[PDB]
Amino acid sequence: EIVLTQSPGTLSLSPGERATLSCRASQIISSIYFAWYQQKPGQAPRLLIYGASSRATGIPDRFSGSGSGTDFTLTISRLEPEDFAVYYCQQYGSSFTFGPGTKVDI
Amino acid sequence: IHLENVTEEFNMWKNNMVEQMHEDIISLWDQSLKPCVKLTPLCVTLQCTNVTNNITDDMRGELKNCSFNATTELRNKRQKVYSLFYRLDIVPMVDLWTNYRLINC
Amino acid sequence: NITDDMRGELKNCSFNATTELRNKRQKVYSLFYRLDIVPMVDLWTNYRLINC
Amino acid sequence: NITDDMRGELKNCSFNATTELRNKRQKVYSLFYRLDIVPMVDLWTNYRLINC
Amino acid sequence: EVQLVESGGGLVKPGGSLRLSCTASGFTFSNAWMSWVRQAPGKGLEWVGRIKSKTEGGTTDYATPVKGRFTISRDDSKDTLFLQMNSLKTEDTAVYYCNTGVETYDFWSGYDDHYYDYYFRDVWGKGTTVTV
Ligand SMILES: *[C@@H]1O[C@H](CO[C@@H]2O[C@H](CO)[C@@H](O[C@@H]3O[C@H](CO[C@H]4O[C@H](CO[C@H]5O[C@H](CO)[C@@H](O)[C@H](O)[C@@H]5O)[C@@H](O)[C@H](O[C@H]5O[C@H](CO)[C@@H](O)[C@H](O)[C@@H]5O)[C@@H]4O)[C@@H](O)[C@H](O[C@H]4O[C@H](CO)[C@@H](O)[C@H](O)[C@@H]4O)[C@@H]3O)[C@H](O)[C@H]2NC(C)=O)[C@@H](O)[C@H](O)[C@H]1NC(C)=O
Ligand SMILES: *[C@@H]1O[C@H](CO)[C@@H](O[C@@H]2O[C@H](CO)[C@@H](O[C@@H]3O[C@H](CO)[C@@H](O)[C@H](O)[C@@H]3O)[C@H](O)[C@H]2NC(C)=O)[C@H](O)[C@H]1NC(C)=O
Ligand SMILES: *[C@@H]1O[C@H](CO)[C@@H](O[C@@H]2O[C@H](CO)[C@@H](O)[C@H](O)[C@H]2NC(C)=O)[C@H](O)[C@H]1NC(C)=O
Ligand SMILES: *[C@@H]1O[C@H](CO)[C@@H](O[C@@H]2O[C@H](CO)[C@@H](O)[C@H](O)[C@H]2NC(C)=O)[C@H](O)[C@H]1NC(C)=O
Ligand SMILES: *[C@@H]1O[C@H](CO)[C@@H](O)[C@H](O)[C@H]1NC(C)=O
Ligand SMILES: *[C@@H]1O[C@H](CO)[C@@H](O)[C@H](O)[C@H]1NC(C)=O
Ligand SMILES: *[C@@H]1O[C@H](CO)[C@@H](O)[C@H](O)[C@H]1NC(C)=O
Ligand SMILES: *[C@@H]1O[C@H](CO)[C@@H](O)[C@H](O)[C@H]1NC(C)=O
Ligand SMILES: *[C@@H]1O[C@H](CO)[C@@H](O)[C@H](O)[C@H]1NC(C)=O
Ligand SMILES: *[C@@H]1O[C@H](CO)[C@@H](O)[C@H](O)[C@H]1NC(C)=O
Repeated sequence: EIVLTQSPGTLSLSPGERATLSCRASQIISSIYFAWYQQKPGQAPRLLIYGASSRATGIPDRFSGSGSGTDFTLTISRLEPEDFAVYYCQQYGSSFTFGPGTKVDI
Repeated sequence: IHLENVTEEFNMWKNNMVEQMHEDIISLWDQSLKPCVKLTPLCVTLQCTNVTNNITDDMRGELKNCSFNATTELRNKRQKVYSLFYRLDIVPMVDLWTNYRLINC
Repeated sequence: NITDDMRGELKNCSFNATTELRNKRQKVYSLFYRLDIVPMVDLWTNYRLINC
Repeated sequence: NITDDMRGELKNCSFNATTELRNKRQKVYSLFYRLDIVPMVDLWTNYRLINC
Repeated sequence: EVQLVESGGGLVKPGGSLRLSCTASGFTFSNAWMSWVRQAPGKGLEWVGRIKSKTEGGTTDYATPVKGRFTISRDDSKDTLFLQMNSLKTEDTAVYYCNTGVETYDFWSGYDDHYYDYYFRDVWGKGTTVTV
């Protein structure tokens, strides 16, 4: 299967700061198959960024990101209360697996 | 001309004057529309809601306030238009981001 | 199951067709005879209809 | 090289034209006589053809 | 208002069967591909599988660890998606969710595909359970 890991496991940033998250695929899966979700605890996950680029419908413009082979990144230009959630990256490399979940905290 | 002593047999329903009248009226009707605007740019999905007015029970609902994106003079421009439609002129389909389309598209 | 005589004679093509509404498109998957299509602009799988 | 009598008579206009295919586009430019175009939406470079 | 109305979950034991399902609300499913993802308490998100519409041909894709005992099917006509479970393991307790992507292209003109407003909606259900 496809294994994704995340770093740092927990982020500790104040609202207003740039809460950048990173993750890694063990497999080299093209960025076209990359997605990054935000899961508020108790809720279904919500896609932020797909194709390691394009923004999903509804999603605020504070969100952006990029990546290539195994190296992927998520940018929150300014952290807001709405972002204190667990984030997951996913790779659609014929098995759409996800990382363990990265917590954004203060 | 009165024809004082002429008796003749008539038979409506077998009278071919009827068929000619039928064909000429229809033909003229069609000819009158030849130079008129063809509303093909308007076969788009609509977003229909209710009318913001005092509507009596006999009118409930009978009218809808529909918005749509119309083409305009330039091909690289588009415009927002809304208008009122009778319920009988629209069909409750589409079921996407929007509600209803025009009956004959 | 294609006999030797028919290899390369038929192609299974997928195109975006217009629909009843001006603002919508659909995805149609049809068979064509090879003689009715032409490959184009150095793209391995990209074809257009012969007389466009 | 434009003589005085011709200053302002010709313009070099670029636009996006359709092609033989519904999903392919091309950049085209051409020269127009000033009398055939009209300025629009308060932009120095934005013109359209007189009869649209 | 694309909604997935999820139901049929409950308390089951491995020595049994369970079918979870989602029904379309607002927007239909015959024109959409759907999948299931599960999250055991304390765990991250695990993809179970994905089934395509009967259009491309009801083709399925499954994660290795759930094959055989977890299968996926569609009705399409009644807009209902199903996750069919039989002979489950003690490892299978999780909240299962259905989800779908909606790719909608608003074309400006019926003559030129150059001009459109494209929107991508990621839609998830509420989550129901499979237990041990
Ligand atoms: C007829 O029309 C066809 C329309 O199909 C569309 O094709 C365009 C490209 O032409 C795609 O646009 C590009 O998408 C890129 C990212 O999309 C990726 O992720 C999608 C996520 O969906 C997944 O997650 C869902 C849950 O979250 C899940 O439910 C779902 O099942 C899935 O797992 C994928 O769907 C998507 O795959 C599709 O696109 C691929 C190409 O990218 C195709 O190879 C593939 O077959 C699929 O069609 C993909 O993995 C995005 O990164 C691109 O952005 C680029 O352009 C942006 C500006 O537009 C720019 O800002 C970016 O930087 C970048 O340059 C782009 O948006 C549409 O998503 C795709 N729609 C569908 C159906 O998904 C067309 O494919 C076909 O060729 C046409 N036919 C003919 C003959 O002309
Ligand atoms: C005509 O064209 C315009 C512009 O393309 C369409 O505008 C769209 O209006 C819808 C409904 O308000 C917008 O949906 C909203 O999207 C936001 C996120 O973007 C979401 O948070 C809201 O809940 C809602 O879903 C849509 O984004 C908007 N598009 C743009 C780019 O402005 C309009 O619908 C079209 N009209 C018809 C009848 O087709
Ligand atoms: C139909 O809907 C339009 C909006 O799409 C309504 O128009 C607006 O009306 C408010 C007052 O209530 C004005 O302040 C806005 O400026 C108007 N907008 C536009 C674009 O004109 C319209 O009144 C509705 N009509 C009916 C009969 O319900
Ligand atoms: C022909 O189309 C291109 C796009 O393919 C136009 O270029 C874009 O113009 C907008 C502003 O209207 C910019 O925001 C985009 O970043 C440009 N994109 C690219 C790829 O350059 C171009 O202007 C059009 N030609 C004419 C004459 O209007
Ligand atoms: C609708 O009826 C109420 C009385 O019930 C009246 O006060 C209001 O002005 C009316 N609105 C319109 C648009 O006529
Ligand atoms: C719109 O009108 C219909 C028909 O009269 C009615 O059933 C519906 O509840 C009305 N909706 C709103 C928001 O007024
Ligand atoms: C297609 O050909 C293969 C041999 O290459 C054969 O085994 C298979 O049964 C054939 N399928 C059909 C539908 O005839
Ligand atoms: C498809 O047909 C071409 C001839 O037009 C041939 O060269 C190619 O090898 C064929 N590919 C397959 C998978 O049969
Ligand atoms: C164009 O005009 C300039 C003067 O502005 C002149 O020097 C130049 O030689 C002219 N070009 C040609 C080809 O004669
Ligand atoms: C274009 O030519 C006119 C007429 O000579 C002149 O007034 C104008 O400043 C010129 N503009 C540019 C950008 O050269």
